[PDB]
Amino acid sequence: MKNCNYKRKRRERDWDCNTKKDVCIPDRRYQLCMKELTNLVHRDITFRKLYLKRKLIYDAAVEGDLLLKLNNYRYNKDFCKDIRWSLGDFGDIIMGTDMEGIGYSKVVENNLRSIFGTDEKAQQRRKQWWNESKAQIWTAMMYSVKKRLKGNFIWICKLNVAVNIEPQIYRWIREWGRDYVSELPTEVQKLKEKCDGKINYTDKKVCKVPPCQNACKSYDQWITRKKNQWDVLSNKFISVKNAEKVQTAGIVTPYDILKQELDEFNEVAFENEINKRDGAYIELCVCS
Amino acid sequence: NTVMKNCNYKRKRRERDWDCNTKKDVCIPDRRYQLCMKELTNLVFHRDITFRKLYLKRKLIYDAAVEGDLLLKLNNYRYNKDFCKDIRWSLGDFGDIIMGTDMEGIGYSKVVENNLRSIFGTDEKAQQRRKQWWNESKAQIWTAMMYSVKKRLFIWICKLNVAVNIEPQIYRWIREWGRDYVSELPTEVQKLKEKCDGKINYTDKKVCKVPPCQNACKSYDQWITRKKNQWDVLSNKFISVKNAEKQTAGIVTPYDILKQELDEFNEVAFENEINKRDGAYIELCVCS
Amino acid sequence: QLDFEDVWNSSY
Amino acid sequence: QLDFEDVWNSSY
Repeated sequence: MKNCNYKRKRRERDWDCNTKKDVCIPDRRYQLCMKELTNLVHRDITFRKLYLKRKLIYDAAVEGDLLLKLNNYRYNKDFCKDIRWSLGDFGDIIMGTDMEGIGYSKVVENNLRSIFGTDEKAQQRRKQWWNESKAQIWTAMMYSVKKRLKGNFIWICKLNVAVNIEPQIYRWIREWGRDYVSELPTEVQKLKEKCDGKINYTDKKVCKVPPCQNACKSYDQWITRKKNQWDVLSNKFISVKNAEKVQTAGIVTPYDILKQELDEFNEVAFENEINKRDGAYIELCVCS
Repeated sequence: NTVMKNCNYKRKRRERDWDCNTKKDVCIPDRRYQLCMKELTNLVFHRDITFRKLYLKRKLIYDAAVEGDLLLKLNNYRYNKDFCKDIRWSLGDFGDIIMGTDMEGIGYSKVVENNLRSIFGTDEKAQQRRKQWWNESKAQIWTAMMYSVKKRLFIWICKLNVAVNIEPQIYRWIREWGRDYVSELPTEVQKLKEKCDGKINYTDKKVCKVPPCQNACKSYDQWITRKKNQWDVLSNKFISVKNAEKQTAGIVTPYDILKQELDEFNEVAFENEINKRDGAYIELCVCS
Repeated sequence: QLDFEDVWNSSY
Repeated sequence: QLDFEDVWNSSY
C-alpha cells in the first residue's frame, strides 16, 4: 500500500545485495506498485485473463503517476526510462522470470499460478499474454501524461523501445550504470574539497589531516559497495546468458550494456575506479 | 420465465400448446420458452475484443451443446428428421437473439438483450455488427449443438447449409407450427370418430341426441378453435413483418410456407378444417 | 455432465 | 485520487 503512496527519493536507498546474495535489487523494484495484483485471490480462462489485465492496467497507471511525481512532473530522459524499467519488471513478474521474489511478490506469483496453471506450457501462455497486452500496459502507465497532452503523449517516450523484451538483468545493469555516473561526480567532489593537495612540502593531506581521512574512508565505503554491486550484477548477466537462447542485438559482455546506455563509456577507466586505482583516487587517498 | 430449469430437461413435445395470451400479436412455441440461455444470462466495463470474439462465443457454444444434447434426449436419442428440425429451430432462435430480432422478449430474454447492448453497443451500426458476428459464427454454433451426436460418430444426416440459412423468425415458427398441427389433427379426429361416427337411429346422427358424442365435439371445437386463433395470429404476423422489409424468394403468402414444409398440403382443405366446414367435421358434429 | 473443454475443442 | 474507469477507457 505504502508503495502506492510515496516513492522514496531517487538514490535515497542504495542497491541491496544482502537479501538474495546472487542478485542486487534496486529500490525502485522494492517499491513497485502491485497493490491490486496482491489483493486478488471461475472456470473460464479467458475471463480471469481479462480480470487480470484490469487490475494490472490500474496498477500501471498508479505506478506511472508516482514515477512522474518522483521526477517532479517533468517529461525527460529520466522519466521515460523509469517507465521502461518498471514496465519491464511488470513483464517479468507476469512471465515468472523476476529475480526478486520477496514477501508480497511470492503471493502475486501464487495468484498467477492460480490463473495460468502450473502445467508445462503454462509459462509459454504467460509470455504470449504479456506480449499481447504490454502496449496497453505501457499506455496505462502513460495515463497522467496522456491526460494532459491528449494524443501527443506518444512523442514524449518511444513505444517500440519500451515494449521491447529484454532479460531483467539486462535492464537492471542499465539502470545501475545510470545511477553510478550520477553518484561518481558527487562523491569525487566531496573528496577533492577536503583532500586536494599536500599538508606540507612533501606529504599529502591524507597523511595527517583528519577531515580528509574521514572523507577517504567515506569514499572507500561508497566505492566498495559499487564494486560489490557490479560484481554481482555482471556475474548474474553471464549466468543468465549461459542458460537461455541469449542471442541479443550487439550484446556479448555486460560492458556492452554500459557502452550502449552511457556516453563515451570507457571500461578500463570504469574498472580503475571501482578498484580504487584510478588517477584521482591514488592522488588524493594514497599516502604513497 | 426460467433459466436453469430448461437447461436440465425439456417438457414432452406438445405438452404445452402455443401461447397467444402473453403477447397478443404473436404465438410463442414452448420450445422457445425452454430455450437454454443459462450461461448467456449470467454473461454480465470489459468490452474488449476478446470479450465478444472469445468469451461471448465460448458461453454461447457451451449453451448450444447443452441445448442440442437435451433435444436429442427429447427425441428419445433418435437421430432423425425431427431431431434435425429441432436443432434448426433452436439454432435460428439463437440467431435472432444474437441479431436482436427475436419476437419473444420475456423475462430473462430482456436480461440477455441488455447484456448484448453493453457488449456490442447501442449506436447506429451496432445492429449490423451483431449480424456479421453471427454470420461468421453460426457454423461453429451449429457444430456445438451436434456435439452429442458427433460424440458417437455427424455432418451428414443433418445438413449445415439448410440450418445456417438466415430466415425471418416468423417464417421458421410457421413451419414448426404446421408440423405440430398435422401431428395433432389425426389424434383429434380419431377421438371424434370413436364417439360420434354414424347415427343413433335411422335418420339422426349421434351428435343429435348422444351426450358423450356432444361432449366429444365440444372438446374438438376447443382444440380447433385454438388452432384457428394461433394460425390467424401467426399468418398476420407474417404479413406484418414482410411488409416491413426489402425479400424472401419462393415465399409470397404464409401458405407457401406450409406448402414447403408439409406433403400434399391443400390450402383449401386446411382452411376448411380450422373453420369447421370440412367433410369430416360436418358429418360428425353437424346435426343437420 | 458435459466436458466443457472437449465441446469447445470439438467445435473447431 | 485516480478515476479507475477513465484509466481503463483510456487504455484503449
